[PDB]
Amino acid sequence: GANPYARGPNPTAASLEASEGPFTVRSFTVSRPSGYGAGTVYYPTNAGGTVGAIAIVPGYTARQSSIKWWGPRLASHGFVVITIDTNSTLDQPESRSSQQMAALRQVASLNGTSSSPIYGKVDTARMGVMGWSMGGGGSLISAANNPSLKAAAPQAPWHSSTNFSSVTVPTLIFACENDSIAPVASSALPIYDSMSQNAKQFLEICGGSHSCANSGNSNQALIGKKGVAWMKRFMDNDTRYSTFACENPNSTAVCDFRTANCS
Repeated sequence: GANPYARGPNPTAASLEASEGPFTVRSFTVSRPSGYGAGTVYYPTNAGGTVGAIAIVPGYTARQSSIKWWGPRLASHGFVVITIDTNSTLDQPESRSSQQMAALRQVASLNGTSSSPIYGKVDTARMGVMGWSMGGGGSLISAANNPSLKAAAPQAPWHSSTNFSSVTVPTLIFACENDSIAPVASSALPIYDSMSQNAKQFLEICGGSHSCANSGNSNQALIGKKGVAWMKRFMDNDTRYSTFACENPNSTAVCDFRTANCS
C-alpha cells in the first residue's frame, strides 16, 4: 500500500532548491562522543514519523564547519544528521569510516535515551553516509563494509584505492571540476567507474575547487537538491523523488554528469 517512510509534502524543484525544507530543525552537541571526536546532531521537530539517520565526516585537517551546511539542509527534509569531528584531524579513511559508523551507533543510542531530543525520532534500520575527501572515501568504505546502509553521497572523495566494486549501496558522488587535491580524473571518476552493482550517479561542479560542496559554496540550490533527492529516494524508498534523483539536472553548474541503474 502506502510507503510508510514517506515524509513531507510532494517535492518540487523550487522546494528542493530552497535553503530550508518543510520541517523545523533543532540541534545539540553530543555530550559524550562514543568512538569519535565530537558531534552535532540536527533533527526535525515536526516530521510526523520516525526518520532515517545520516553521518557526515570532514576531510584531512578539517572540522564540522566544512560540512555543517548539510545538517540543517537534510534535517529540514526529514532526517537526523550527525556531523563529526574525528579523534584526530589527521585520521585516514579507514579510521574515518570506523568513526562515521560509531556516530551512527551513537545516534541509535540516543534514539533510545529518554533525555535526548531525538528519543524515538529515528528509524535505526535506515541510515546513510556522507563526507568530504578522506571522509568521502570513508563513506564508501562504510558502505562496502555495511551493505545495509541505504544510501551514500560523498563529495570530492579520495581513498588510497579507487576500487569500490564491492559497494551495493546507492551512491551519489559529488565531484569538483578543478580539484587540485584529489583530481577528478584520478580519484572521483575512477571511484565512480569501479561501482558495477549499484544505483549510482556522478555530478561534477563546473569550475569547482576541492571545497566546491562544502559550507559556503555557491551551488547550494543544485547540490542540496541532489543530496536531499538521493537520500529521500534511497533512504525512504520515496519514488516521489525518482526523477529528481535520477535526472541530469538542467544546470550551468554541471560539467560532468553520469548515472546508472537509477529508478
